[PDB]
Amino acid sequence: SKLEAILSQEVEAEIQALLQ
Amino acid sequence: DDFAYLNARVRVRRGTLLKESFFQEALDLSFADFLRLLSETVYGGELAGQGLPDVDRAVLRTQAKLVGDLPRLVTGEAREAVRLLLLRNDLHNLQALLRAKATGRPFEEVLLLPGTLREEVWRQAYEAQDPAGMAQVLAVPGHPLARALRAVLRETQDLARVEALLAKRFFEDVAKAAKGLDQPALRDYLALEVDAENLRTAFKLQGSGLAPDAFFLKGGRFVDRVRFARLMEGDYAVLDELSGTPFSGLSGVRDLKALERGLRCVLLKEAKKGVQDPLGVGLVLAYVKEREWEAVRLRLLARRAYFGLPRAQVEEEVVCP
Amino acid sequence: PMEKLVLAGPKGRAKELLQSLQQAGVVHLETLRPEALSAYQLSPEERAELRRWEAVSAGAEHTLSLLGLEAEPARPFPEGLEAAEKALSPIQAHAEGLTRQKQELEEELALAQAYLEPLERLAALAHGLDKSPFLRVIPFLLTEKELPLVEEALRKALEDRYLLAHEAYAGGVAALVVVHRKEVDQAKAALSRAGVAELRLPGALGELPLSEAARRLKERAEAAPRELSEVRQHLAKLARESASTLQSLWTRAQDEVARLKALEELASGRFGFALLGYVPVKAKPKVEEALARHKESVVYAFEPVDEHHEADRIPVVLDNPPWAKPFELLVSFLNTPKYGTFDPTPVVPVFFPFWFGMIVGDIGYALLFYLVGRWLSGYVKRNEPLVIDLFALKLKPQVIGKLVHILNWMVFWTVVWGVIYGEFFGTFLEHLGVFGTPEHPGLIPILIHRIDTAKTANLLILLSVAFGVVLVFFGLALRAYLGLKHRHMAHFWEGVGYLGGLVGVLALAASYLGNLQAGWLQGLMYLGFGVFLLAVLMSRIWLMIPEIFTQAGHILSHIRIYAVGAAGGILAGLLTDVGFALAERLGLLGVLLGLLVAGVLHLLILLLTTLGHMLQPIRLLWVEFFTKFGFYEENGRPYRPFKSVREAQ
Amino acid sequence: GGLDRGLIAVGMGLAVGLAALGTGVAQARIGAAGVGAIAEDRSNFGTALIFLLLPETLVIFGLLIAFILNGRL
Amino acid sequence: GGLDRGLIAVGMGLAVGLAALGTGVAQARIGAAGVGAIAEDRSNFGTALIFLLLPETLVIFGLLIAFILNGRL
Amino acid sequence: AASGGLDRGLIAVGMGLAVGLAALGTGVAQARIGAAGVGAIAEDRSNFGTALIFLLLPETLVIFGLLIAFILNGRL
Amino acid sequence: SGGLDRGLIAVGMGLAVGLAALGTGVAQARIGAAGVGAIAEDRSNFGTALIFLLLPETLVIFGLLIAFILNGRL
Amino acid sequence: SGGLDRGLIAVGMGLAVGLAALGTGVAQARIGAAGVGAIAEDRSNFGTALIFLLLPETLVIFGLLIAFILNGRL
Amino acid sequence: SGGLDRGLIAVGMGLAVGLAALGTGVAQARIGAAGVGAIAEDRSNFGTALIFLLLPETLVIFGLLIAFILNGRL
Amino acid sequence: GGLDRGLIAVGMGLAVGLAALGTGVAQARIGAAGVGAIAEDRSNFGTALIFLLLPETLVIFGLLIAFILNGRL
Amino acid sequence: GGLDRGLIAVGMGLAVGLAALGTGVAQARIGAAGVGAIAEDRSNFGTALIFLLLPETLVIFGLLIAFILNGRL
Amino acid sequence: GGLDRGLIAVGMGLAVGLAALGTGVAQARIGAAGVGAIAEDRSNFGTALIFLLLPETLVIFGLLIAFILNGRL
Amino acid sequence: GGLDRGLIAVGMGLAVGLAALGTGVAQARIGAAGVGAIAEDRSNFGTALIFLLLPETLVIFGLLIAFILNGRL
Amino acid sequence: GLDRGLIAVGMGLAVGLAALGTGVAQARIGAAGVGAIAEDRSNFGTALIFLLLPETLVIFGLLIAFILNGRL
Amino acid sequence: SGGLDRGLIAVGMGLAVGLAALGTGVAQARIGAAGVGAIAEDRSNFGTALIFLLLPETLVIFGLLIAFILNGRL
Amino acid sequence: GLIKSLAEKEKQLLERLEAAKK
Repeated sequence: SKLEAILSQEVEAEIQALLQ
Repeated sequence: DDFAYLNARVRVRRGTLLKESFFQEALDLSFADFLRLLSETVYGGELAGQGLPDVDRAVLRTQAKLVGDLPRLVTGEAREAVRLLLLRNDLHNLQALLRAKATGRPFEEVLLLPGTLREEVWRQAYEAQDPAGMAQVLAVPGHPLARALRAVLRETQDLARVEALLAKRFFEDVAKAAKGLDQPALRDYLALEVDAENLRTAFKLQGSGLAPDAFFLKGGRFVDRVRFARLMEGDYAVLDELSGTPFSGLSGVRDLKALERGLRCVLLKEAKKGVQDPLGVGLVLAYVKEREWEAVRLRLLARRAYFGLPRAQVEEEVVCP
Repeated sequence: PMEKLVLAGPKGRAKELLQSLQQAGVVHLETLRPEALSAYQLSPEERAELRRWEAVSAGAEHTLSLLGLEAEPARPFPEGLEAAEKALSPIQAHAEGLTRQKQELEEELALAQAYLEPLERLAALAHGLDKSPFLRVIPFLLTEKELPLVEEALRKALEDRYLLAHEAYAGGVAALVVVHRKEVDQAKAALSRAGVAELRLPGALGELPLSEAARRLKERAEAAPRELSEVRQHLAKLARESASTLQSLWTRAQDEVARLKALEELASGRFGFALLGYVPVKAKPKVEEALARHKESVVYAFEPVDEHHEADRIPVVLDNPPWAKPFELLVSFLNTPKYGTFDPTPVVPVFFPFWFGMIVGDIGYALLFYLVGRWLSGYVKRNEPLVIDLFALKLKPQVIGKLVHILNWMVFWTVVWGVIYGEFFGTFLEHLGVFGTPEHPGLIPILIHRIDTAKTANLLILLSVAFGVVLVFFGLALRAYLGLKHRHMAHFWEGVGYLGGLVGVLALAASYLGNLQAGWLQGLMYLGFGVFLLAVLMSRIWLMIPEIFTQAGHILSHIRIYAVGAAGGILAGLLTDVGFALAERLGLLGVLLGLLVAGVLHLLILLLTTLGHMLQPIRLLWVEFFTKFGFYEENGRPYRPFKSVREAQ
Repeated sequence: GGLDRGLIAVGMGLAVGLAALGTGVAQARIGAAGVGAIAEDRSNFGTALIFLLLPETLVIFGLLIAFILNGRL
Repeated sequence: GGLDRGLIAVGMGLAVGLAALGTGVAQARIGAAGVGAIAEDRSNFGTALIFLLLPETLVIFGLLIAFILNGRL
Repeated sequence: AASGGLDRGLIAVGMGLAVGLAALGTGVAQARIGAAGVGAIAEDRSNFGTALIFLLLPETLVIFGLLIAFILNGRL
Repeated sequence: SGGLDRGLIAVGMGLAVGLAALGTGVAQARIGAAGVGAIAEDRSNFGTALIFLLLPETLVIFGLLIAFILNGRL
Repeated sequence: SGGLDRGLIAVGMGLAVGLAALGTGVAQARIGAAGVGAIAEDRSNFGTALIFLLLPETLVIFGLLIAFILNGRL
Repeated sequence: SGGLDRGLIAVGMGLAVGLAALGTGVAQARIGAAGVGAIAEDRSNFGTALIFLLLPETLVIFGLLIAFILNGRL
Repeated sequence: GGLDRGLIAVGMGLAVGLAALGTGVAQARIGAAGVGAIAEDRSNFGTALIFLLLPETLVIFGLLIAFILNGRL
Repeated sequence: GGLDRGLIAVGMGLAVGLAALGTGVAQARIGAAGVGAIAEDRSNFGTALIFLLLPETLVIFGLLIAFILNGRL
Repeated sequence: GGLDRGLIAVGMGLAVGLAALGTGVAQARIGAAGVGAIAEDRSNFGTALIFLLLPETLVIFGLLIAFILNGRL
Repeated sequence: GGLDRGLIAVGMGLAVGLAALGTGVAQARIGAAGVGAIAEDRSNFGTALIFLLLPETLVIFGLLIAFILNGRL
Repeated sequence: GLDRGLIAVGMGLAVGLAALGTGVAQARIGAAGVGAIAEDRSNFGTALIFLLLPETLVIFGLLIAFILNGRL
Repeated sequence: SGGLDRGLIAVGMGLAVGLAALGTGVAQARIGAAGVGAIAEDRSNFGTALIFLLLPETLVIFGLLIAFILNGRL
Repeated sequence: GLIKSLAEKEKQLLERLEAAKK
């Protein structure tokens, strides 16, 4: 849902941290 | 309910009111003996210092203990009238608070009035950062004015207009509830009140950001669209043009502060007119109005004593003719 | 009554002796100085000392207030003025800091209570811990207009990068935006475009983690009253441990300030002095000896009594023999009568307890009223104050003594009227072989049977109305006597007109029900109404015509003296009847049960209606009687005389 | 006959009762405003009692008519 | 007499009692405003007693009627 | 079993009902009237005239009630 | 006998005029309250206050009318 | 015999007209009170004040109608 | 037999119509009070105030209905 | 013997009139609050008319009993 | 006889009528409050209906008694 | 006869009942303002009882009449 | 001889009824202010409860009259 | 017998007056409750309770009504 | 008239309990208003409000006492 | 409050896995 979409848009930052 | 009960408590608290001799007595006095004088009265009970900050903290604490209870003391139908009667000057307190946060004057200076919110809540409101924060902190104790301030903030975001628009919407809601109640003296008082608010907001604009009818509000009795639109310009002699109604008593044009003084005086007088109806609302009306005038006089006299300001300028203020 | 207070307007010479004269008088006796021909107050040092003394006095009052205790005169404080101020300011400032702490903590607990529940709900919905770089800002919007406004604002801000936490609460909703790493900057702008910012906290925790800060606020609220209660009892100990010096200083300061404010009027006149004074004759020798012995001032000057010149400036203090003094309570609070005009302190004892007797019965309640009298007399024997939560009753022994004498009068007249009524119908129905009983065919008490409403009715109510006639006539005649003394033609003619019209309508009733003797009555009624009309004419106030009806109402109003009595008496009678009835329905166990329940119902009806009983005859004296001869019209200057308070040592 | 006396009784009871109700409706407002004024100023006690028992005359005269009928049997 | 006297009693009772009730309902508000006046301005006691006493004429007239009925008894 | 028994007695009850109910009316009226007046006059005796006029005017109700009563007594 | 008739019509007239006077009374009460109020400040309109106080008089007028009709039949 | 035929009808007449008078009394009462209030607040409302004051007389009129009908019953 | 009959019938008639009038009176009282208030606020409430005020008239209409309904029994 | 029809009609009148003022007081307070709401905002008209016409069922029940009684005749 | 036949109607009509008066004053206050809340916000129309329909039980019991009597007639 | 003893009961009952109702009405507002002043200031409990126990005399007059009538039995 | 029992019954019924009505009229305002006071204070319990229980004197008198009426039945 | 009519008047007075009592009670009680609800929903829980307490009145009315009706 | 005797006894008992319940209702009106207000201020004072709500029930208890005293006769 | 419940449940595991993995 919209909550999961916002959670993915936020976890994009965690993915970027893990890629860093 | 049972106005007779609220009226009994009001008539008890009216006995500890400060007689008229006290004002002229403390008019010419030193701050130590002034503090003494305040120690003898009822306000002594919460006076815990010798400096002006503690004096005014005591004054506000006692006005709150002694007036800000009247809602909570009654329920049902009379609670509505008394909640109106306090919410008016609660609006006015928030209005002055907004104007203060505009000019950055410290919260300790902004004059507060006896309202249903305690002292510390307004302390927070000014200690809050931006007007939206004020709305939120006012919504914390569930204030029927918080949501109004919020809904008006989302439109203007300018303190010159938002205060008067807030007044308009609040008077709409609360004059609605009042007309629902249908009490004679209360309705006449609401009339005088909305009229006074109009005559002040007229003086507060003076040509800038003009809106000769977007800032008006219905429900009045003695001022009207035409005289309001006049005072929407820079004219000043529009007052004695209104010669019949009590607002002819102002009979002058000095300054926004002196205009507000005259309006406070005439409204206090017309409330004093409402004593001769014990089993009703006129009594508690007159008592709350006299109590807020008492607080304002204590302010304008502790100010003068502490700063040693000359006796003349405040003597001009004490009489309320 | 007035005991004819008389002007003692002396005239000392030495201005430097005035402080001496007043330091004498205040410890000596009572004079109640007026403000006659006043002049200045010797400004340089006298104004200063007055200021400091009133300051320390009201300071004592203020710190007594904050300490909880009330003002009380205990003992002077002779240690000095500088020492007085330097022994007050420490204790007053200590207690002032104390109450500062207490009220600050009250405010703190208030704020914590106000902030708790919304913050608690937020924390409950603060599943996402507020440590993370992507943030959780806290709004507090309402319910109805909440959703669309903030939703559109956040959509204009970003595209569903935000997350909302909606939960119902006492407020509208506990709205909560979940914000990304750097989105908070623009999200504040977006919500301000919607009209909301983040809900800032009291400030000492507006920056901590909200979850932790929630527990912090909870803990403060859970500990604040404990801290508040401990600082309260701390203040209480501070109060108790020094209150002696407080009241002592207060006494000394009140003496000094009364002395100085008196001097302010005293340093007057066109010569080196001027003074007037009011002392009762029954104290004049005492004030004279007190002036002569210590002072023997340059000279004094005594004046006459000037029965009426202004009639206001003269004070009054009701005196009376202890044959009737305790009753002074029962007339004091209504008014203080002006000098000259009559004083009704002596009339109350003649009637009030007698009427009360006429209301209740001896075996009925005189026994238990004397038990209460014994209780209160022991209470005054130990000389203790009365402390009862029913109100701020501080019944000092000088009040309990008066009360026990009053109750003694009341109970004696009740003893009298009891056997005249033969009360406790029960005890009479049970056994009184001395006089005709209900169990007897011929039921007759000693004189009259109030339990028999058929035979004794008209007699008893005629007796009550006779009390009315005699008392009201005394009232009107006294009004006329005072109109003669005070030389007010209106007063006199109005009084005699009410008297005449009232006796006229009385004889009218007599004829209308009792008899017919023309010259005895018809002529009497005619001439009564004629003198009434003569009065309304040569008085021209003409409010008689409205009030004359009220005056007949008043004279009749004494029917209640019998009415309340009949009600209560035969109530007790029928209750005793029910008691013996239940005793007869069953055996001796039934007898015990019935006596118990009858006693219980009697105690209930007693503690209920006894106040109305005590209150009727006294209100007959209060409004039926006093209103006529004039007792609420003027009010003489009450006796507030110059004196060291010292509880009148 | 008995009907006579019975109607006498009901009429006189009605008289005293209605007059009592009149004094009641009066004293309600009266004593309310009274105790009010008293609580602020213990001196206001006098006129408070004057006015609380000025309309006692109504039930007094109702009771007078009651007594007239009573004596009339 | 007969039933006539009987009922006549109820006539008198209605007259006097409802008159007293009229006075009482008029004594309530008038006297309360009077207590309100006297509680703040001593000098209005006189001009308040007149207002508090005037509506007593209602029970005066009801009493006139209650008596005239007694005449026809 | 008197002839004019029910006759005279109901004339009585009618007289009493008339006067008493008219009294109730006058009382209810003068209640509000004086409740406004007594307050009014405490501002200026130049308001006492009209205040007393308004107080006395509704007494015409009891005037009419007593007139009806007199008519009924005449029929008796 | 005719006593029942001649008396019941009497109590009818009484009740009629009485309840009519009661109606007029309550109406005059409410009306004259604001009447006195609006005269109090300047007595600018005695006319409208008096007129509104007088309008409800029709009630007791009609009560008297019914009573007159009945007594005429008496 | 014609005992109370003519009489109870009269009691009905009186009761009807009187209770109708009460209805109009209460209605006209509150109405006129607020109406005098408005008139004091502004003179321009004499019309509407009169309209609302005079609408509720239908009640006493219908009471009079029932009364006259019962009179017709004689 | 018929006298008391008709008499009572009239009593029922009067009581019905009268307390119907009373209901309409109370209703119209409060309603028209709030009405004339709103009218003093502006004209635009004239229609709603009137349609509110004239609405409870159904009460006295039902009263006159039941009156006429029992009228045939005379 | 017209006692039957008589008392039946008077019971009918009593029921219908009592129910009349029953719905009357309800519509009174309700219409006060309603017309207030309408003067506030025009868009509550039907929401008000519902509550104004909801108590009608009371006088409906009154007339129901009236019809049930007259039918007995 | 016929008198008791009609008095049954008197009683049942009085029962329904006073029940109607009761529920009428109840609905008066309830509908006042409910219209207030509704005009404030629409979110309480349902609870307004529930509270306003609750006092109908009074007139329902009234009609119940009325029918209990109608069985006797 | 019989109706003598019959209607004497309605007489006394109406008397005591109406007088008690009068005292209740007079006592309601008085005691209300009484407990008001009390809770606001404990000091004047005495005034509250004084003004509370004065209007209880009307029911006393009522009992006087009721008992005088009971004397006739 | 028999009807008298019924009139005595209606007498005592009316007596207790009206007396309890008056007592309730008092209780209404008294306890309303009582709850208003006890709302924020807990010490006012002992005084508001006295003021509530005191007006029961009226219904006690009603019970008195009713029982003494029964005494003959 | 003939009493049945007066028995009906009795029960009618009983149920109807008790009904008027509950009417006034629920009137004030709900007029306060409904207003209270506009601030929270626990007001619903308590206000229903306090609306049903006056039901005791009409319940006692019907009680006495059936009691006497057994005799009818 | 033993029939009419029992009938008046029923009128008595019913009127008694009815008026007693009326009084308890009138009292319980203000009591409930105040209690609901108090609860709306705090969920703790219910323990006292309810104590007052059920305090004037003694009036109906007395009404029922007298109703039963009259019952036992029927 | 279904939106709030779902959002809290999601963000919980989201932040958990974030702080765990990186």
